[PDB]
Amino acid sequence: VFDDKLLAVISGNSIGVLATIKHDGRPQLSNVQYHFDPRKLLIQVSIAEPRAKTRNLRRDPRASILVDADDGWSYAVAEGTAQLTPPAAAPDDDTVEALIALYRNIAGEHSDWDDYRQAMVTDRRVLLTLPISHVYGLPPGMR
Amino acid sequence: VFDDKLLAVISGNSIGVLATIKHDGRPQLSNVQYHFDPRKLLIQVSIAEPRAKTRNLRRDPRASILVDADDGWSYAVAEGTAQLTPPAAAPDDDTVEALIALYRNIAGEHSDWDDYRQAMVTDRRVLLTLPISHVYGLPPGMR
Ligand SMILES: Cc1ncc(COP(=O)(O)O)c(C=O)c1O
Repeated sequence: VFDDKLLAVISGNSIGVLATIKHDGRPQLSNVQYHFDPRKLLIQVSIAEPRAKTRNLRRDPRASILVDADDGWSYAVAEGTAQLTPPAAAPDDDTVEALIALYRNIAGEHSDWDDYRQAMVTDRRVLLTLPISHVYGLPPGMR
Repeated sequence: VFDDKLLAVISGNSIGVLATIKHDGRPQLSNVQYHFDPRKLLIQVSIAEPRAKTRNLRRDPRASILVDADDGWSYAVAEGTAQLTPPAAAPDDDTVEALIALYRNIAGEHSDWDDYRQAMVTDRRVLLTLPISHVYGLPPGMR
């Protein structure tokens, strides 16, 4: 079905344009690295608490991510309500463990997990989980 | 004062992600072709007259466009208040004339202007002009 075409676009990439909503209601656009989980139809991204986009999501969790197909013109957009973990506070907390799982999914096995753990805490990292509630766009064959 | 490095990114591309505001407050995203006037500092795109949730653009013209650089992660986002022409309604009205100029600036001389004119009318095409008010993003470096 049509949605399968859109999900295939999301599954075939690891970068997308995240749209969050500013205090004044205007959209803010950022490019982000992500991992798509086909099991639960989720898009997971690592963000830092001090960033404007993160502050936007804290006030209004509604988010959208546009992903390009392999032709660089056709695309799919995932719409949903973001679920954020609290920022990493201690090297061994649940947020850090969740970020370790993400790193493995996106980059592979880190060389020094202790260094990674420390960095997540230092940068107040947060795991953004975006369950896809709706998808739209113009997938290959439609452009 | 905008970052010349970011303006250069916009000048070196012809497509980007357009973001407008839907009735429920969520952004509507799409991949579009654009023309950038580096002196007047404005970006122009052609869109079909918005309908349904997207029609809100008619009462809240705030818009942004993200443009990808040619390196790993760099990008520029142009933000402004869009100005829209009425939708094309006649093959020779002022709107179609404006869209012909846009096509020339973006792609050049068209092979069959008569085909182009009817296409604009059939798609109720609107020329969206975005005077750049703010530019943000991650500028690329030496490469
Ligand atoms: C608000 C904001 N802060 C920071 C960044 C840089 O990314 P990171 O925090 O993962 O280093 C971005 C990238 O798009 C951003 O939009």
